[PDB]
Amino acid sequence: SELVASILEAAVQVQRFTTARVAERAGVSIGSLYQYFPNKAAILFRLQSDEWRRTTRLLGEILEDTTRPPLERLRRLVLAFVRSECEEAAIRVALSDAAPLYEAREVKAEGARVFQAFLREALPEVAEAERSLAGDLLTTTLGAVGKQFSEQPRSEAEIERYAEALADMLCAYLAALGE
Amino acid sequence: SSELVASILEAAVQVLAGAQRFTTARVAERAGVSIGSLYQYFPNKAAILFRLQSDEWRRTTRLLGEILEDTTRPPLERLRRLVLAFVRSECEEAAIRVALSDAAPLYRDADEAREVKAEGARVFQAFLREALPEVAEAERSLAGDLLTTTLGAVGKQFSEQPRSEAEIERYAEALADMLCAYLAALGER
Repeated sequence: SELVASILEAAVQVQRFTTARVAERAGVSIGSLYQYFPNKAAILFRLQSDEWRRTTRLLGEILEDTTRPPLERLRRLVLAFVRSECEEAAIRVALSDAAPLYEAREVKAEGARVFQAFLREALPEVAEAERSLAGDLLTTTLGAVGKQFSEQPRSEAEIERYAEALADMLCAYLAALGE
Repeated sequence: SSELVASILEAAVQVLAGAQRFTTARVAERAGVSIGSLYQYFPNKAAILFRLQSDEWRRTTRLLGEILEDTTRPPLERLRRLVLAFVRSECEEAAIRVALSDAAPLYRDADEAREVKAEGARVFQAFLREALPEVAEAERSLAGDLLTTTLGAVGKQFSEQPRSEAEIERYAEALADMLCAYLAALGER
């Protein structure tokens, strides 16, 4: 647990991702790492899974906060989502080497549902059929455009700018719906 | 020659619209031709799909330019029409691409599409110069990227399911509403 946590931290910290390397950083024997993760894929599947859980929590927290108006909340969500895709991409790439023949839609699906409730709050005048369609388009666009953006490595500044443009598009659509 | 080729190609599109049911025998029939006669022009089902694919790519490249260059119509109207045409073509070309993965699983399904996208970003960049003359080049260029990415990635995901003309129309109108709202907001500063 403390040992696993440190392993996982050394892993989340450590393309040339290896077991020997994560154990060397963790200050443990590879024997000892091997008790918890028999291989590099095993570590990556845990990183992947902890990430989806962290992001589901975070994205839900952004949309429920009420020190900010809905358009502000949506902008913050977009930034957090794009940053998160760029991280999911690095693990996907490593997983591609480690488990070549190797869910994300069950996570996508729950994200969507939470977003529709936010819409309900942000668009009280908008008929349910329109609000549904809009929530589908918003969540599909965020997911599809975020994922494509992350198919190559990005700088922090690239991420911030792209997220700002993407939010401008999504927020403009949200505002036009509410006017 | 060219008349018989066109009826087979039209027949093949009819047959497809499914993809697990795509065979030459089934297209020869629709077309009212012998399977022997189809064979001269297309020696297997993959060759028919490859032809439908490249025809659809040229058409779409033709339509992108023609729609967005049409200065009869104001810019956002052109964009709405482009969105509807692009979505339509994605929902027709979902079936070609699925049939191909069954027919020719090794086939390089990403490379030639990127060249198609490239001619797309170029045309979008020119359109925004006209739609948004007062927007700095760096913003417009980012907006043009985002528009191109969005249309393609969203149209594509939407096409993963079979859609009615009404669905397509309803979804394309919302997608265009989003894009049009974004450009309008950019022009207001």
